[PDB]
Amino acid sequence: SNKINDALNQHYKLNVELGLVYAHYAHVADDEFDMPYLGKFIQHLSEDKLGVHKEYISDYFKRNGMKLKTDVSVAVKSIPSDAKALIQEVYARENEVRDHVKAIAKLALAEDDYESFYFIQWYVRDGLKDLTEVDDVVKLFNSSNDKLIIEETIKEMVEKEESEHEIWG
Amino acid sequence: SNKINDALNQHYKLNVELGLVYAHYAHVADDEFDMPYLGKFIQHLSEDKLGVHKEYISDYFKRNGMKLKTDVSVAVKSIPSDAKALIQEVYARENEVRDHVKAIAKLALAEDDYESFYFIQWYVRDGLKDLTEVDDVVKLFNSSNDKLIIEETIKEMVEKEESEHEIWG
Amino acid sequence: SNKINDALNQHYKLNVELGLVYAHYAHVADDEFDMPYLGKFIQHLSEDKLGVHKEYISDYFKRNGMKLKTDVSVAVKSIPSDAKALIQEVYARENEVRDHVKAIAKLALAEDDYESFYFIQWYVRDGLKDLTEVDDVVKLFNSSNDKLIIEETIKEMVEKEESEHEIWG
Amino acid sequence: SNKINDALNQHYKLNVELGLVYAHYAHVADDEFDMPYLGKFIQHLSEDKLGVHKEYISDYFKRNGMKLKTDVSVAVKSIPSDAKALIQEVYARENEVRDHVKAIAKLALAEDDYESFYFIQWYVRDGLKDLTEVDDVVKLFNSSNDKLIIEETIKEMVEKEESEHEIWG
Amino acid sequence: SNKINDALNQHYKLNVELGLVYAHYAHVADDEFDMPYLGKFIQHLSEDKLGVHKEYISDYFKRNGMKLKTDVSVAVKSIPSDAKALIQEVYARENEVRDHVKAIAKLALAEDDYESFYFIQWYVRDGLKDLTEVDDVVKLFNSSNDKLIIEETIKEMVEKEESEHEIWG
Amino acid sequence: SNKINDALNQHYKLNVELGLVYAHYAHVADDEFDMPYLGKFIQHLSEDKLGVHKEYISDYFKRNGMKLKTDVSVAVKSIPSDAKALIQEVYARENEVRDHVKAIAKLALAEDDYESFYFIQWYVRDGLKDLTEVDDVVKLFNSSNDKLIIEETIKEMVEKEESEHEIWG
Ligand SMILES: [Cl-]
Ligand SMILES: [Cl-]
Ligand SMILES: [Cl-]
Ligand SMILES: [Cl-]
Ligand SMILES: [Cl-]
Ligand SMILES: [Cl-]
Ligand SMILES: [Cl-]
Ligand SMILES: [Cl-]
Ligand SMILES: [Cl-]
Ligand SMILES: [Cl-]
Ligand SMILES: [Cl-]
Ligand SMILES: [Cl-]
Ligand SMILES: [Cl-]
Ligand SMILES: [Cl-]
Ligand SMILES: [Cl-]
Ligand SMILES: [Cl-]
Ligand SMILES: [Cl-]
Ligand SMILES: [Cl-]
Ligand SMILES: [Cl-]
Ligand SMILES: [Cl-]
Ligand SMILES: [Cl-]
Ligand SMILES: [Cl-]
Ligand SMILES: [Cl-]
Ligand SMILES: [Cl-]
Ligand SMILES: [Cl-]
Ligand SMILES: [Cl-]
Ligand SMILES: [Cl-]
Ligand SMILES: [Cl-]
Ligand SMILES: [Cl-]
Ligand SMILES: [Cl-]
Ligand SMILES: [Fe+3]
Ligand SMILES: [Fe+3]
Ligand SMILES: [Fe+3]
Ligand SMILES: [Fe+3]
Ligand SMILES: [Fe+3]
Ligand SMILES: [Fe+3]
Ligand SMILES: [Fe+3]
Ligand SMILES: [Fe+3]
Ligand SMILES: [Fe+3]
Ligand SMILES: [Fe+3]
Ligand SMILES: [Fe+3]
Ligand SMILES: [Fe+3]
Ligand SMILES: [Fe+3]
Ligand SMILES: [Fe+3]
Ligand SMILES: [Fe+3]
Ligand SMILES: [Fe+3]
Ligand SMILES: [Fe+3]
Ligand SMILES: [Fe+3]
Ligand SMILES: [Fe+3]
Ligand SMILES: [Fe+3]
Ligand SMILES: [Fe+3]
Ligand SMILES: [Fe+3]
Ligand SMILES: [Fe+3]
Ligand SMILES: [Fe+3]
Ligand SMILES: [Fe+3]
Ligand SMILES: [Fe+3]
Ligand SMILES: [Fe+3]
Ligand SMILES: [Fe+3]
Ligand SMILES: [Fe+3]
Ligand SMILES: [Fe+3]
Ligand SMILES: [Fe+3]
Ligand SMILES: [Fe+3]
Ligand SMILES: [Fe+3]
Ligand SMILES: [Fe+3]
Ligand SMILES: [Fe+3]
Ligand SMILES: [Fe+3]
Ligand SMILES: [Mg+2]
Ligand SMILES: [Mg+2]
Ligand SMILES: [Mg+2]
Ligand SMILES: [Mg+2]
Ligand SMILES: [Mg+2]
Ligand SMILES: [Mg+2]
Repeated sequence: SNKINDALNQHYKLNVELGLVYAHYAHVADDEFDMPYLGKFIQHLSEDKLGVHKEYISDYFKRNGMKLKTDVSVAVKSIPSDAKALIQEVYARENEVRDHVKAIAKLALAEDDYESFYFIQWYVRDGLKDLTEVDDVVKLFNSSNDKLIIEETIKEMVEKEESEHEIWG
Repeated sequence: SNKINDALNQHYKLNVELGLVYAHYAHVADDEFDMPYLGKFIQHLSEDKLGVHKEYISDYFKRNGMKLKTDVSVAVKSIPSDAKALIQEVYARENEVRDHVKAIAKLALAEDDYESFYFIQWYVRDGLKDLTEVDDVVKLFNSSNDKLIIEETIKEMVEKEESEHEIWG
Repeated sequence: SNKINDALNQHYKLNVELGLVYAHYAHVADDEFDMPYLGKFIQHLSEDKLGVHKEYISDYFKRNGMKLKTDVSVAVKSIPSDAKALIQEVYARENEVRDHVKAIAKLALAEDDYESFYFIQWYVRDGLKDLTEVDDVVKLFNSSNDKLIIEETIKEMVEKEESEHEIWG
Repeated sequence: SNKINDALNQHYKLNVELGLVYAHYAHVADDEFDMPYLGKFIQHLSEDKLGVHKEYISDYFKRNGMKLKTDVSVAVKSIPSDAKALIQEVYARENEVRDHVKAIAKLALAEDDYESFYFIQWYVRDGLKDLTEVDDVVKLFNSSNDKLIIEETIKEMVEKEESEHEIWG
Repeated sequence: SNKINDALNQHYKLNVELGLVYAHYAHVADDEFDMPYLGKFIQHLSEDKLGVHKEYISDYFKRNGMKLKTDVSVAVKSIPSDAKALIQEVYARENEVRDHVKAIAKLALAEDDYESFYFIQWYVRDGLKDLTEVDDVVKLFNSSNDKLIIEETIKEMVEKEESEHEIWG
Repeated sequence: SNKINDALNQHYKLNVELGLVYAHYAHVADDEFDMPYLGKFIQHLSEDKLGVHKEYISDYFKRNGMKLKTDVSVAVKSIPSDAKALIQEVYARENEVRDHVKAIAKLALAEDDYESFYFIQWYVRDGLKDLTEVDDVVKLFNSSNDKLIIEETIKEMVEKEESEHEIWG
């Protein structure tokens, strides 16, 4: 499917640009908001988008004959005003990821592309996983007014040896 | 120095875009040229550019008050015709990296920015290191006409537990 | 160079007197401000100034024929009003350290004293390292109003098995 | 007792200035007299004066409400002519330490300050310990005319895993 | 830079010829002056000059396109009269090494050859290291008139598991 | 024997100059012929000539009263045209080594210098050993036209834990 090749190239592009924006947001979290642990959490998110998220698509393309396209433009011209808004912006991006992944799964079924529907199940699962982790961080800013209390809870999230849920892990 | 902040933001941008181009080149090396080990070598190069190469600058900026800028545009519209030309293109990019790094070191001395001159020594050293590794791969294509013989030599380069030279490591 | 011998004797004197002031500030942090961990952080800073910071210069002088001078006068006649101001005063001293080190590196190049320029690279690097650690402590007082929350974060900074950055470590 | 607070602040000052003079003497022992082991012995003495000797007083002050004062002036304007005289000068300083400590113990009893008399017992003991170690080094210069023979004996003193006397250790 | 290529080929030649002279001096130290440990110390110096000192330049040349030249002439026609003069001659050669290295660092900056300035920092550091070790041996001959006492001290220097100084190591 | 002293000083000179030429040839093998493993094989040969080959003679001279002479002149003005010719030139030098060693053994018997005949047996044995290793490398260039196939076989020769023949080892 050229439709599937296109939607998956779009998703590759979305994960690259997300990764670069999060790298910037990670820098701002520490450097401007004095929240280094919030920065590491977002930095880890950035390396996931620029890592397996994009690399699994290129690996898939090499298996099935689809064409990879690298066409990337992103610029960070405005920054959220504080840390809560920063992680709220992260949340909004991840929510849009779940929607685009939903379109790809729907399209693979429309095309009877059962290899692509299999492949996208990983991204269906991770769409909810990543959103859960970010939402666990959003809740902190409404559970405490002390930025060092929040930082301590993020520290444990980031340093947790993360044992993986039977379904969503 | 705003000059130094600018040159270093330029270098951050160069390492991001290099990283993305190499990720594409890595895919093409395996998928089009049937050279998976050439792909892993270039993939490792890609993750270095998108990893410590960019992250050390953002770390530096957070230490010294310089501003980070994320403004990235790159698109891979043409691909080299064969594997030799691919790694020759990689070589040319790395050679231009050494020139830009040279300008930054010269500028830091002009500015009496001895912290920036210290910081850039890492990139002066890695400029020659990375170029050496790529040149060791370029030489292979003129030492053999058998693409599987070359692949075997790249395999050992990539899988080498790389012990680091006292000066250039 | 007598210029270099003089600037380095000045720096030796600055590190001695800094060390003694920080020893006093460490005492005041616990004894007056009830922040024992802030005290240990500043005490560790004090022992670095009176330790390798001064001892590396005397070691250098013994290698190259320069004369060591011990001429030290310092008295702590006024104390900052609270803990935030205390660590802000520490910060200001460290910022002045970076400036004096910059003058020495500039002077060594002016003199073509490449041994002294090599020697001072350590102090160029540590100038930014020490300032980073102190600034990580300054930020705490504006991230929380609870002095025991701050103390807990300083406790982890001090007790961290500090793995050292590839460039600034 | 303000008398005790004063005498102990005086002793703090004496240990700081002693420490700095010994650091200079350690440098001169190696650099001028070619006796690096004599230097390490004196350097170790210097770090004891600037270490537990001063830090125990500041720790005591924080426990009992006494005020710490940092008022330090010392300059090394003349150097002994040879190594024997150097360690003889060290000896004379340590002998004066024992006298000042004796005055403090006598004063604490006069004041019925039994906490201060307890505290000073450490310094009564170390006064004789330190003097013994220095005197063991003074004797060497009258037991041999060969500076390398002396250096070898000091080397073992410094490198001895020093097991501590039941009373004076 | 052809200037840099030339100065570095000159330095390669200097290290080769130094190495061969020290090999002769090592032989004379044992065979004529009955100082086998002085011989091993000088022999170790010889193998450093003919080892990493020359090999790092050839390694550098292979990285950057500079030409290696092997043009070597040296003959040992006169021998110092005794051991003190022998190690004094060694000292004089090492002092001239520091001067030639200084010229190369100055030249690399003049040329904006920041790779060559990086490369030469190793030789700036080792220039002072090697001179320190030799000077520690020169001092022995003026600290004792007994050639076996001196030999014992050199023995420990040579057999020392040499832990390396943070700056000069 | 002055004859033996002379022939052995000649051999010392031959091993020094051979060592320096091989160091150059090792550089050229990698840098010009893209054969780094050929370079390491020749580099190892170079360090043997400048190592035990010369050092055993100086050790012998110190035992028996013979005079050591260091008189060395060598310059590499022409380089072989390709790798095969390079290792063929190495072979020719080693073959001449066997002839000079033969003259020394013959001379020691003529002189009834049975200590020198004993000493030279090592060099009689190593003369054939070294020639065998080099000849095993010469044969490769006539067994394959692929320079990377040859390099792989040299790699194993160099990395072989070389267990030593009962006679020639
Ligand atoms: Cl834009
Ligand atoms: Cl934006
Ligand atoms: Cl904030
Ligand atoms: Cl659809
Ligand atoms: Cl899955
Ligand atoms: Cl475009
Ligand atoms: Cl393109
Ligand atoms: Cl191809
Ligand atoms: Cl410039
Ligand atoms: Cl580095
Ligand atoms: Cl005053
Ligand atoms: Cl003050
Ligand atoms: Cl406070
Ligand atoms: Cl200046
Ligand atoms: Cl450093
Ligand atoms: Cl004065
Ligand atoms: Cl004085
Ligand atoms: Cl003396
Ligand atoms: Cl009294
Ligand atoms: Cl006690
Ligand atoms: Cl001559
Ligand atoms: Cl001569
Ligand atoms: Cl002698
Ligand atoms: Cl110049
Ligand atoms: Cl170094
Ligand atoms: Cl010639
Ligand atoms: Cl020739
Ligand atoms: Cl060839
Ligand atoms: Cl004969
Ligand atoms: Cl044998
Ligand atoms: Fe397609
Ligand atoms: Fe970051
Ligand atoms: Fe994760
Ligand atoms: Fe394809
Ligand atoms: Fe808000
Ligand atoms: Fe994920
Ligand atoms: Fe700026
Ligand atoms: Fe890939
Ligand atoms: Fe790498
Ligand atoms: Fe900033
Ligand atoms: Fe081609
Ligand atoms: Fe790199
Ligand atoms: Fe001076
Ligand atoms: Fe304290
Ligand atoms: Fe520290
Ligand atoms: Fe001096
Ligand atoms: Fe305040
Ligand atoms: Fe420090
Ligand atoms: Fe009081
Ligand atoms: Fe010292
Ligand atoms: Fe002690
Ligand atoms: Fe108090
Ligand atoms: Fe005297
Ligand atoms: Fe003591
Ligand atoms: Fe050249
Ligand atoms: Fe020898
Ligand atoms: Fe050494
Ligand atoms: Fe070349
Ligand atoms: Fe003499
Ligand atoms: Fe060295
Ligand atoms: Fe003879
Ligand atoms: Fe080499
Ligand atoms: Fe061998
Ligand atoms: Fe002799
Ligand atoms: Fe040929
Ligand atoms: Fe051999
Ligand atoms: Mg259907
Ligand atoms: Mg200038
Ligand atoms: Mg100048
Ligand atoms: Mg009474
Ligand atoms: Mg200039
Ligand atoms: Mg006969």
